[PDB]
Amino acid sequence: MENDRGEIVDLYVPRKCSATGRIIKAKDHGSCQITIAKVDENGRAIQGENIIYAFSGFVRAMGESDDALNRLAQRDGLLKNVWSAQ
Amino acid sequence: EKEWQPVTKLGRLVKAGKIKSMEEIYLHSLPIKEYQIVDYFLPKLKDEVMKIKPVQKQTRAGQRTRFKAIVLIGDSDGHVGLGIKTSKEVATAIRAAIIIAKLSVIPVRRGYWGANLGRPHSLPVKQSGKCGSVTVRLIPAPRGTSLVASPAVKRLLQLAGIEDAYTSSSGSTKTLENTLKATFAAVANTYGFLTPNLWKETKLIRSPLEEYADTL
Amino acid sequence: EGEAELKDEQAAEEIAQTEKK
Amino acid sequence: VKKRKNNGRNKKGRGHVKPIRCSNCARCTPKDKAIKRFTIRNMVESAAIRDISDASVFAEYTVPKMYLKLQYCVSCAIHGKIVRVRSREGRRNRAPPPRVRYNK
Amino acid sequence: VRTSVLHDALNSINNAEKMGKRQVMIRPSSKVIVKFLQVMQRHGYIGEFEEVDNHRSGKIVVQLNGRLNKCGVISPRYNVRLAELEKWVTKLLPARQFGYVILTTSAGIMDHEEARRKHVAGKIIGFFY
Amino acid sequence: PANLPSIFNPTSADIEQLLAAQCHIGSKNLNVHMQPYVWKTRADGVNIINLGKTWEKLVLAARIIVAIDNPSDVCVISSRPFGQRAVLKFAAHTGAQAIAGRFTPGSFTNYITRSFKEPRLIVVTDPRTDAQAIKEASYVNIPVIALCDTDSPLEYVDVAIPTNNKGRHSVGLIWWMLAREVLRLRGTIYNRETPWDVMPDLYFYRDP
Amino acid sequence: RVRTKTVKKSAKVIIEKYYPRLTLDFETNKRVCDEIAVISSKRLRNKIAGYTTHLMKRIQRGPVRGISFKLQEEERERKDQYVPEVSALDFHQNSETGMLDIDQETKDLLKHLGFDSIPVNVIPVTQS
RNA sequence: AGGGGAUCGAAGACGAUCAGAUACCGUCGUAGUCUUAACCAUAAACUAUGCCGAUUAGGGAUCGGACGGCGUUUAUUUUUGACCCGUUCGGCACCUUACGAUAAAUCAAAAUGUUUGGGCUCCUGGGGGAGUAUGGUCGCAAGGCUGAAACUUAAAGAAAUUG
Ligand SMILES: [Mg+2]
Ligand SMILES: [Mg+2]
Ligand SMILES: [Mg+2]
Ligand SMILES: [Mg+2]
Ligand SMILES: [Mg+2]
Ligand SMILES: [Mg+2]
Ligand SMILES: [Mg+2]
Ligand SMILES: [Mg+2]
Ligand SMILES: [Mg+2]
Ligand SMILES: [Mg+2]
Ligand SMILES: [Mg+2]
Ligand SMILES: [Mg+2]
Ligand SMILES: [Zn+2]
Repeated sequence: MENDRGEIVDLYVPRKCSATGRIIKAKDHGSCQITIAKVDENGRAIQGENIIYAFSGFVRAMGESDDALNRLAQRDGLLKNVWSAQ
Repeated sequence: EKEWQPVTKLGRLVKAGKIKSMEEIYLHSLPIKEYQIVDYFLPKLKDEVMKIKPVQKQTRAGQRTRFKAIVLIGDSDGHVGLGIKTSKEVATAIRAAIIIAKLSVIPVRRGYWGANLGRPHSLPVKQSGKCGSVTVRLIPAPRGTSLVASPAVKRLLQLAGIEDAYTSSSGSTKTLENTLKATFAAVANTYGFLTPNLWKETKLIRSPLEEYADTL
Repeated sequence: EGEAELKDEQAAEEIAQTEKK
Repeated sequence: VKKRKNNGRNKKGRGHVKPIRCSNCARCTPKDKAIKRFTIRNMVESAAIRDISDASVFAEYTVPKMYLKLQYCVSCAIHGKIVRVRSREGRRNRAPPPRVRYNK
Repeated sequence: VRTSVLHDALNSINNAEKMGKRQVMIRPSSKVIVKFLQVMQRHGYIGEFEEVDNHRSGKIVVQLNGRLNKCGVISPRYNVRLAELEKWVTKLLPARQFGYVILTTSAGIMDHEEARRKHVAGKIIGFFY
Repeated sequence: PANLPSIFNPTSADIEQLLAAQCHIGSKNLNVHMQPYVWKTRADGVNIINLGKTWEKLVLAARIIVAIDNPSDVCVISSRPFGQRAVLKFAAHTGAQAIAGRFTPGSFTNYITRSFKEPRLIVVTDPRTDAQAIKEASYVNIPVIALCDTDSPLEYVDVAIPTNNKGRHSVGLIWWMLAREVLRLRGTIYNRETPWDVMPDLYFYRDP
Repeated sequence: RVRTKTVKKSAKVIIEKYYPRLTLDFETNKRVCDEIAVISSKRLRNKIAGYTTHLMKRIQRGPVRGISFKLQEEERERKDQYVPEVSALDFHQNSETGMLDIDQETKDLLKHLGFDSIPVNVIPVTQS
């Protein structure tokens, strides 16, 4: 982002891919958002708090996004012993 | 002519005024398929036709003529787009071409040359694009100089809001239609370059489509 | 013919508009 | 332009191959380029099979077979209607045709 | 035969980053290579790197974190005075605000901006931005 | 266990259900991307999938399902005959639209067709036989969850459920368990231990 | 002698809207169609009655794809709740000896997950 | 220059076809087609794609060597040989795909190039005149290598589309 005197001058600030870090351009169809619910102690789903991930079309097209999602879920404590390095 | 009937969820949301401005649509990268969206947010979009060219096709009697039109739109302050359409009669071609031009409006990123003094005037980086044997490159330039470019692409840069730049072309630039599409791709890639000032992580928020409830 | 239609339409802003004499 | 990726020859890894004589016009073509057909048929036609059977002196008899391997140049190939022109996409299909096993 | 291990290393890094990997392997390792990596690290363009030590030459495994656009090498090592060093930054850098050109001088190899601060010149070996 | 309690471990009865439908049998072909979901390959035989990873991936898919505000935005697709009844019953029990049989290409892109939909999520039985649905999904930014066997394309598929994907019982059982999880995570079932009153064989296929 | 789309569409819509009042007899359908429809031609009315009476001859003997009438749909969703009393997957009743058969590395998989109490018998499989 | 000379067959001589047919078709037929001792050095000599080195995606075949394994077959029989399953090195190739490249046909290289530098050698600059004239050089000769100018022209040419 650019600045002149401490005030924002950019028209807008784009987001970044979680899997690879590339910026998702505008009009880049094929980039999706994944929303994960949050569960309580007795198993019910509390409404309105969720965890958001974004994947770009470039990373989606070759097809490893399923494994990237496994990596992120395991990092954030959503899954158990599903991803590992050989 | 008269008031329009929404067909998509986005159209209903705009009709109810549930979305603020175009930048969140750009942020979430949502497709646009309806030209009343752009002109509801952006009045005073100027349009200007380049030329009209006949196209032939052989038939028993002779040759069948169609007309192809080149149309671009822009607001001179960071929005620009173009459309291409051919039809059996010229007049239909101009009105239909304007629709695609409105549908293809994209935002541009404008940066600084050297020191910053408000109101960015030039490209942030040097960018170039190629479309079938035509390559056009844009280079940031110091404040004060005018646009150094061909008359055809000078209009596109004028309507895109860019104030200072250097231009260079390669390949067979004789195809005016292809040249404009190559310049449009180069300008389209301005937001695609990752400058060091964008390294800060951002927070992801839910899209308006997901968190709003549409009307029946 | 294409040139004829562009002047004839008189509903669009062309790049260059001739001024009669 | 290449009409075929293999140059219509099936020869990669060597420089030369001895030619053969066409079985119809006696032309010379490389062996790997020629079209080869192997044919197995009976000595006598199916209507005559019985006539040989009851004219034999060996009680039950089994007529012998006849085996030939003909090979043609491409010029004689599509004039004898052994093979025919295919479409652009259908050219790159080297599976043998499925012979009819029901015959309506 | 192998004529530039530096070129091999930067080419492998550029290919893996452009294709989105996170780890890279470099077969030959040298002192100039490691000194280049430290310059990249001091600006944050890469992460950890490891040099396994077999007795032949050693190897390198670099950890990538995106954020890197391209890193190339100039094969003929030209001689550049201090006065014309701005020609190169005008030539092969997208903008003056960011980007670095790597030089070799009598005070070790270093980037062009603090090398200008040190008021020293030498030979050019590569660049990255 | 930052974001999951210990009550979500699969019960013995569930694993029983899994191993009773022969859902752990794969094809000769082994995709490279499905290597993590492989226990061992049988000596002189097929690969074997790890059901333990199936349990969490199924729960994660249900957690994806619940995030949609109104159930009518979820769409479920099936083309092969073996999944028509199970998909329709899933649509009836939960809230979701179902597309069974022909897909009528252009459904997600053309706004004048009768079968015009604006879904927020797509669930697919088989990527290979439903490639057209995924291809058109790639144009307008909708995530897809799909059932996959040992050999299967992973093009544009964010979530994959390892399963037989070709058995008669396996497809129905997986669709039934997924529906059960969706209702369990909502307030419909009201309790984890209490059993559901619908019989698993309801999500099956009948010849006539 | 092939019938055009206008008759095809009119015959399908009449059959699905009004199934039971008309039968396989052509004479009855001749008077049924013109009373409940506005048709400008006598021969065209004959065209519709003649083809429409053909459909019920083959519907009477087995259903035909592409045609659905009020009686026909209701049969489907009454029949689709069929469900047995013992599950086909369930084997405690279906198999006389409750214990079932698996292969070796499947038993090893059970060992890994901890569900050892399942009663199964392991048999090796190999041909080579 | 010697030997050999079955079969085909430049040149040649006849028979037909044709308005003509020094050709296509048919019967003969010399040099040649083979070999020994010496010259000649050109081919659509083609993958029309120079040589060395690094990286980049999935698959299944297959030739040579090595390593592991459950079995079958078989012999003065075991270890070896044959068949089967999996891994690896080095080759002649093939199928799908495009994140990539090109004007396109198409390409795992024709990729890592307007964000342009790993090392080395050769060749081309609109079409004709022209691979011609002349000089030099090699060869018994046929010919090879090197190689212009005067003059003339606004188009030749490549890939693909509808007829
Ligand atoms: Mg060889
Ligand atoms: Mg040759
Ligand atoms: Mg003599
Ligand atoms: Mg002699
Ligand atoms: Mg002759
Ligand atoms: Mg003769
Ligand atoms: Mg030559
Ligand atoms: Mg050559
Ligand atoms: Mg060569
Ligand atoms: Mg062995
Ligand atoms: Mg031409
Ligand atoms: Mg041509
Ligand atoms: Zn022939």
